[PDB]
Amino acid sequence: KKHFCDIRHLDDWAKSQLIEMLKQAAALVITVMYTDGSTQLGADQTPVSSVRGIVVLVKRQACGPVLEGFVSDDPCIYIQIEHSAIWDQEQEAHQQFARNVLFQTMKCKCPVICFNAKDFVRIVLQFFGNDGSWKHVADFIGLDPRIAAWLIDPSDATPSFEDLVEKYCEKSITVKVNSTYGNSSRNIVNQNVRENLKTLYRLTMDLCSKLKDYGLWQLFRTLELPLIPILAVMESHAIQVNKEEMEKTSALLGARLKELEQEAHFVAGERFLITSNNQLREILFGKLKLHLKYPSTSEAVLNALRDLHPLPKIILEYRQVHKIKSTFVDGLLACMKKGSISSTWNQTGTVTGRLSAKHPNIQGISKHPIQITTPKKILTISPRAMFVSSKGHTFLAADFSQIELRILTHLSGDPELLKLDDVFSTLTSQWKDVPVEQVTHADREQTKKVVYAVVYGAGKERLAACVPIQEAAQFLESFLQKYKKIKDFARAAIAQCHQTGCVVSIMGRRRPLPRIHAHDQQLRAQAERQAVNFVVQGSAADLCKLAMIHVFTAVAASHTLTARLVAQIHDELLFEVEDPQIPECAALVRRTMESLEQVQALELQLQVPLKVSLSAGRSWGHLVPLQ
DNA sequence: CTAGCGTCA
DNA sequence: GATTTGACGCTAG
Repeated sequence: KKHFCDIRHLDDWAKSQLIEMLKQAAALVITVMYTDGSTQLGADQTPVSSVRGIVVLVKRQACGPVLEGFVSDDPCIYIQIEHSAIWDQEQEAHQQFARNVLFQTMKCKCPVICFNAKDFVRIVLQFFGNDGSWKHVADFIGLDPRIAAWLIDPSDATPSFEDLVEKYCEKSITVKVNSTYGNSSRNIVNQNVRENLKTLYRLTMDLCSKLKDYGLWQLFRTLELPLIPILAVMESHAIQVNKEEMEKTSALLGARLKELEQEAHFVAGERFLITSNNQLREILFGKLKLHLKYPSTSEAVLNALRDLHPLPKIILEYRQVHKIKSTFVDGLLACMKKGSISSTWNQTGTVTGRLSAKHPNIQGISKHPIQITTPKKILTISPRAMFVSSKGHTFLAADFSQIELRILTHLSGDPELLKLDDVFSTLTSQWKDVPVEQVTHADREQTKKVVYAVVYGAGKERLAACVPIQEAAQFLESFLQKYKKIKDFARAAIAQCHQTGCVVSIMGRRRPLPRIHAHDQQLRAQAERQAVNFVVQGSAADLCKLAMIHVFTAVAASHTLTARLVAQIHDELLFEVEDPQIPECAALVRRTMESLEQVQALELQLQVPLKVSLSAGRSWGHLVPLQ
C-alpha cells in the first residue's frame, strides 16, 4: 500500500532519493508483471499477455535505520512499462525516469534476485530500446533459481516457482500465486506479488547455499549467470531470411506435392484426400485388398506393399516431401516477423550443459542441402542458405575444431591421440590409406561419426551399422588398441560414477545418474555409457560457454567494433559483422577464444591447445573457410 | 554411442 | 472429436 510504490507518483526529491536507495540497497528482488496481471513467478511460463510492469522489492538490509518518508520497509518498487495510447511530454518524463531506475537496477553492486532473468533482461532491452544499448547489460549478474535448480538436478523438467519453494525452503514459507485480474481484484494480485517476492528471495538464498554445498557455486557464478544477459541479447536481435527465395522453395515443394497427389489419385482410381490416413487405409485394403483386419499406413507396411501396387511408393514420397516442406519451409516461415527470425534459447535445456533452441531450432537446421525432384533442370533445397546477413554486413562464424576429441585427449591423456591440415582427414585417409587431397567430405562425414560412436561405448553392432559386422569388431579392436588411454578413461569415469553416483565435468558441472547402481543390466549399462559421455560433452559445453562469455565481452567493449553476436550452433559462435570489419572481428575472436586456455585464470590448463576455426560469408549456407 | 527439437501415425 | 507418445528425421560432438 505504502508497501507497493508506484514511482510515477513519486515527487521530485524522492525520485532522487529512490535511486539513492537502489544504490545503497543490500538486495533487489525483481520480477516482470504482465497485463493480466500475472508474473513469471509463475504460471506455467505462459501468462498469456504482453508486459506492463516490473516489480522490485528492495531489501534495505540483507546499517543503522533507514526511513525514506515516501515508502514502507522494505518497499516494493513498481515501474510502469506500458505505453498509453497517445504520446506526450510527462509520459516522456515518466519513461525517462523508468529507464533511469531500470538502468540502476542492472548495474548495482548488491545481489539482484530474479527468476527467469533472461526474460527480465530481454524485456528491459525491448523497453530501453535505442536509449541504452546491449552492452550496458553485459555486466548484469542476477540470481535466477531456475538455473541454480537446473544445476543441482539437471534432469528435472524446468520447474515453476511453486515447485521450487515447497521443495527447497525451511520451513513452510509460502505463496499465493494464482492471482490475475478477472481471477481476482487489484489488491489480491499486488499483495500476492510482494509476498511471492519475499518468498523468491528466500528460495534463492537457500538454493545458493545448496550450490556452495555441492561445489556448483563457482560454476554458477562464473559460467551460467554471466551467460544470462548474452542469451537475452541474441533474442533481442533477429537474423534475416531470404523471403522471396524462401517462398519460392515453398512453391517448388508445393508443386511436386500437387503432382504426387495427382499420380496417387490416378493409380488409386479415385479422387480422395491424400493427407487422410483413414481414406488411404480404406483404399489400400478396402478396395485394392492388398493384404489378402486392415494393417496400418505406417512406413514399414507400405514398404512391404512396394511391389503389389504402385500406390505405396507415391504415398511415401508425398510424405517425405511433406516433411521437408513443413519442417524446413513452412515451419521457419511460421516463425518470422518482419522477415526476420529469432530463436528462444534454453539454458536449462539439457543435462550435459549444452544450450538448446526453440522457434525455430537453429541448432537443428541441416548442414547439407537436400534434393527434391523438380518436375515440369538441376536445383536443390538448402535451408541454411536461406539465413542471410543484412547489407552491407557479413556473417563471421568461429568454431572449435574437433573440440570433444581435444577434451578427450586432455582427459584420457592418450599419447597416440595427442600426437595427431585438418585432423579428421587423417583417419579418413588411413581408412583410405590415401593422400589427403582426394578424400571427399562424405568420407570425413562417416569417419568423424565412426570415432564419436566408438569412444562413447558403441557395440560392434551399430558401429558396423554406420560396414560388415564381423569385419568391424576388427576395426574396433584396432581402434581401442591404438589408443589404450581412451579405454582407461571410460573405465575411470564409470568407476567414479559407481563410486559417487554422479560424475563431474572439467568445471564442476554434475550429472547424477542413480541408475548406475540399478540392478537391471541394460539400465546399468546405459548409465555407464551416459557417464562416460557426460564428462566429455559436459566439459565441452563448459568450454563453449566460457568462450561465448569471453568473446561476447571482448566484442562488447570495443569502440571501433560493431559486431553483434547472432547465434550459437553448439561448437560454433556466429556473428554478424559490419562489412569492412571482418578482418578486425576475426582477429579479436581468434585472439580471445584461443586465450581461454588460461583464464580461470589457470585452474583450467588444456594439455592440448584450442584452435578456433573462422569462416565468413553473406549467407549462412555459403561460408568460406578463411585461412 | 551420447545429447537436443520437430513432425507425425 | 479432439489430445498426448515414441518412433524416426534432422542437429551438434
